Amino acid sequence: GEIITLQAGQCGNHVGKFLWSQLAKEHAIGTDGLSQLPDSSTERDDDTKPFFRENSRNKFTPRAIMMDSEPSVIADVENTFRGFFDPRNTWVASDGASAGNSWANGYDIGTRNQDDILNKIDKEIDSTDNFEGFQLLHSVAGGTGSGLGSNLLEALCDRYPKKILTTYSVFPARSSEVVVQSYNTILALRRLIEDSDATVVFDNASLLNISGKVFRNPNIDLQHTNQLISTIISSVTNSIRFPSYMYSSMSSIYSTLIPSPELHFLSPSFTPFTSAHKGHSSYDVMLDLLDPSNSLVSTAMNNPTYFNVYNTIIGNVEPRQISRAMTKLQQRIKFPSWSSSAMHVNIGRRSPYLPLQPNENEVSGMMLSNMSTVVNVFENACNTFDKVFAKGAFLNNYNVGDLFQSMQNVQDEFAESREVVQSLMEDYVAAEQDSYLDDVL
Amino acid sequence: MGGEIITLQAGQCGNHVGKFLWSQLAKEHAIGTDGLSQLPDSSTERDDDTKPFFRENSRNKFTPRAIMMDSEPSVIADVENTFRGFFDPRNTWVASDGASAGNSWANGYDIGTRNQDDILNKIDKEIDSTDNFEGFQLLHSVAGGTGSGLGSNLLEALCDRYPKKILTTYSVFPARSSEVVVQSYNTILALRRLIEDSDATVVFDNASLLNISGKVFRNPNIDLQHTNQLISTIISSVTNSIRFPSYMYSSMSSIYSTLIPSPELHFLSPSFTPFTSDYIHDDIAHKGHSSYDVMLDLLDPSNSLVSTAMNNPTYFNVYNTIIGNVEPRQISRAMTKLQQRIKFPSWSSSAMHVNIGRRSPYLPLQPNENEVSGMMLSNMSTVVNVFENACNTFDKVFAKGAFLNNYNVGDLFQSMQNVQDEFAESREVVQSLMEDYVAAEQDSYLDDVLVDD
Amino acid sequence: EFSKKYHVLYQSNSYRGISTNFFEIINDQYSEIVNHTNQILNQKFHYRDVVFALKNILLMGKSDFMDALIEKANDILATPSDSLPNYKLTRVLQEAVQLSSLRHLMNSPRNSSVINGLDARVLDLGHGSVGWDVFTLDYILYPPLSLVLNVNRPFGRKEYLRIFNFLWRF
Ligand SMILES: Nc1nc2c(ncn2[C@@H]2O[C@H](COP(=O)(O)OP(=O)(O)OP(=O)(O)O)[C@@H](O)[C@H]2O)c(=O)[nH]1
Ligand SMILES: Nc1nc2c(ncn2[C@@H]2O[C@H](COP(=O)(O)OP(=O)(O)OP(=O)(O)O)[C@@H](O)[C@H]2O)c(=O)[nH]1
Repeated sequence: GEIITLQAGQCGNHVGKFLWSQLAKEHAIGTDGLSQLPDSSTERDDDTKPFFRENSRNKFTPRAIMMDSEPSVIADVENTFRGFFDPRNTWVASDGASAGNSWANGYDIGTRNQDDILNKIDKEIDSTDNFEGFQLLHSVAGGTGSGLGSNLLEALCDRYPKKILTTYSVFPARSSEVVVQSYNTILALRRLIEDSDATVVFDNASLLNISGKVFRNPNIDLQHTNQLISTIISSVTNSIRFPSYMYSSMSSIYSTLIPSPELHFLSPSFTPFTSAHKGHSSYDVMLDLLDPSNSLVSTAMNNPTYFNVYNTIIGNVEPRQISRAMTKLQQRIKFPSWSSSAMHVNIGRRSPYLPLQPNENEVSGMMLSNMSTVVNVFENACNTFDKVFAKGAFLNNYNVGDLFQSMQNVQDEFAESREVVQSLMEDYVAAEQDSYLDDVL
Repeated sequence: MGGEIITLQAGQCGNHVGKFLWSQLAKEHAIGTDGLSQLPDSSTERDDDTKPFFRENSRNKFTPRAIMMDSEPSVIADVENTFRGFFDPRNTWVASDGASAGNSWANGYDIGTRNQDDILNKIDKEIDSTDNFEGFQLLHSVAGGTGSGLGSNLLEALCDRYPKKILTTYSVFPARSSEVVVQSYNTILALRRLIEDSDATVVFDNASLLNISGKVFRNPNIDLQHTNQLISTIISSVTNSIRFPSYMYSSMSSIYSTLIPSPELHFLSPSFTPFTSDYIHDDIAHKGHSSYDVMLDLLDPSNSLVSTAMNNPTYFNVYNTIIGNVEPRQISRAMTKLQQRIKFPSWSSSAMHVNIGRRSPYLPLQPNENEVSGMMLSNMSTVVNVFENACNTFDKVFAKGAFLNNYNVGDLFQSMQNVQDEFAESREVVQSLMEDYVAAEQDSYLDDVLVDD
Repeated sequence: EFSKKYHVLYQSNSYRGISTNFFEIINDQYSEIVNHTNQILNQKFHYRDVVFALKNILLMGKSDFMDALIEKANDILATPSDSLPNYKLTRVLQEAVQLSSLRHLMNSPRNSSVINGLDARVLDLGHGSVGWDVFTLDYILYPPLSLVLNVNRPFGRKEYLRIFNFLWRF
């Protein structure tokens, strides 16, 4: 049941810092790690064991490991959270600052210093007994981050074949670095196709747009984006962190969301939230979640083919409004003729040890979906990669180790990545059709 | 048969009329300009019904079921600043298209057709936010070219988007037009779509509005805000039958049943007694009138809101709504006196209709002189003269084709011949409307089915 | 308390018997008990409010509520409802009560009980007839309002029943 957070790259470090601050504010842990709750009452309804290891000093150390080639962001996080994290759970590869935004250098550093990471994760696992899997937070655009993520994914799949792995990948926005970052993105995508079990996608452009819409200042900061990522991760993990009757593990969530390991990419949405009045009921929250103006990914589709959806509503809700919103969603959303029209609603309790968020008494809702927008994003990324590769031969100039010894193997690996992502999008557009399950029907 | 009605404010005049109407309803139902009902949510017992016009999000807040659409963001920002939290900011449409490039109907039609997706999405959202719907109420404001074009585009979308909903429109006509040719062109292009798609249409001539605002008010100068105040009070009085539902008329369709004998005749004439909810309403307790005098004033041409020009007017469907402590004996006396004074057609024996409403328990009580007010809506063909003024302007100017360099841009036709043909079709359709009206004014209109079965 | 008070009163007045004091005490007792009964029936039971609700429901005094019920049960009146479990009919009636202006009374606690006092019973009138004809409204009273108000009693003249049938045809 215990999940270990893996913060890869400076993006991973930022999102981990934000998520741990949010979880401390929720479970009354603070920055010092000591239990901010009185020692007179031990009855608690939350679950901090899979995320926080409680020591004899009653301090809750976050079960997180930071793997990054840039020690500056790790030192900044340690300075901001002095007394929170464990110095033994810090890994900077002892190679200095980062150098090169390609996947090759990241994977080479991972393969070189895999022994230290393996020892760290083995110690973290042996510290407890009940284990379920790991949690990875990285960006597919960052070269070193993607390399470290691929290395740790390979290590996990060839060491612990029984632990389900979930990751959160934030795709880059429409910018200049996509001529080279697309290589790292498609390599991470191939690694996810090969070994990953669950992945939650994010689009940087859509995230920036949503943050600029919900915020007053249009100058959206990367810290604000990381705060939004922390909020969505807390909303999707509330069901595990506060288990009451139905949901007590991510296993059931991924069972009801992911139908097959070939389709293990999920698009999140969450509305409404701040980062002070109530104006949206549960029906309003559900229709806003359905509307593309509240999703954390770029839809770019008039009517996406919804395969599996699951929503968690936070707040005091009425079954009548729940049924009305469910009927409206069933009437609006179209489901394929081969897959069932399953719609799951989980009522997540609020944390009494968490300070009151702005816009009090406003019911909110998160929704994880599997539709044909992630495939549009993947198609855009693969088209950009194909264009830049077939037009300019510049990727053979920035490589390390085996990728630098010969550039032919690099082109072969990239062609294999393109082939596997093409097979993925073909399987997705086939599952979009009703003739997908015709082999048994 | 009672459903909710969504308000559609269009143009500057339409937005002002809608703002005044919403302020009047807030004053009546004790809602105020803050959106939060002045009455506590504990006293839920309400004789009225704000649900058809106010969406209840919270227990104390009532958001009006209205959408404003305009090309000038200044008036929208002013309205939103005056009504802090009262209106919904998501129901304000400006398209960031800047100021209107002239007073042409084609400009408004183009600015509606281009941003049709946004307004249609907003209408769909407003419809999904409710359950029981009956129809919309559009404020055309045909005096403005952009507003008339926007209203025509809205009507041409709603007719084939929701054919099962009854549509009512309010066309405000000016007294003396500044640019007579352009304003006549805009009014004719709006009346074309009104005849084509609009189910009910109420005209408001500014001549009688200026006359009433100069007579009943003390200040000689007339202001547009207190001019539109009269139209907003008229709209509130005609929607009272649904807001405070009476025992006979409680639905917009039920009201229009006795007012629209045929889809071709969908133009009415309003009339109202000296108002009591306006600014200068202190000079009302010195008239000393009764229900019979109220009926006489309603039937008098001096209290109508449109240019009467009564030359033996042929009445088709006359209806009246009296709000206050009304007496049945006085009602019967007024009916007996009016049946011997109102011209009635020999082919239809249908007489005038009387309805009695209820007064709001939170409105300021008036003395026994003007405690009872009345509204009258009559189907008179006198509006064909207001339309004949514009058609004569069209016939006297169209022989040359002036101001053709303004209606050519924006619309789907950039050539002069297409615009000329469209204006000729508009002239033909308004001529056919006037001919149908002058034929229904006679007895042969009913004899058409008697001579052929 | 009333019994004890007038008991000590009559105990003090026992030496007179039948006299003007006895007569005036009887008159005062009658006036006081009648005023108390009226106040109790108007406050704790809302006699006038129940009368208004009956005039609005049975006598169709609330035209808006009647039109709302008609537009809510129009499909039920259209289809033959002679053979139905009536649970959907009760649900439609509750939804119409919620949608009409009576939602204020439903939110009000005492008026909620006043509304729930209405029995959702339908008397089948006709074999395979239309739903409008087979529909019937049956009301059952409860003390202390039964001793005052009159309804369509099985041993009465069915005044409210025939009035409701006439208004129903109209
Ligand atoms: N949203 C968000 N993304 C970040 C943040 N920091 C880094 N990133 C990601 O990092 C990418 C840019 O590359 P780099 O910052 O050099 O990451 P890298 O290539 O792995 O290099 P290092 O971070 O030094 O290991 C962007 O595309 C982002 O996706 C952050 O604070 N917020
Ligand atoms: N009586 C009256 N007329 C108004 C009012 N507001 C606008 N109008 C009409 O509007 C005309 C002037 O043009 P505008 O007000 O700019 O209308 P428009 O040209 O369509 O521009 P927009 O309203 O912004 O779309 C006048 O001839 C008036 O008839 C008002 O408040 N009262």
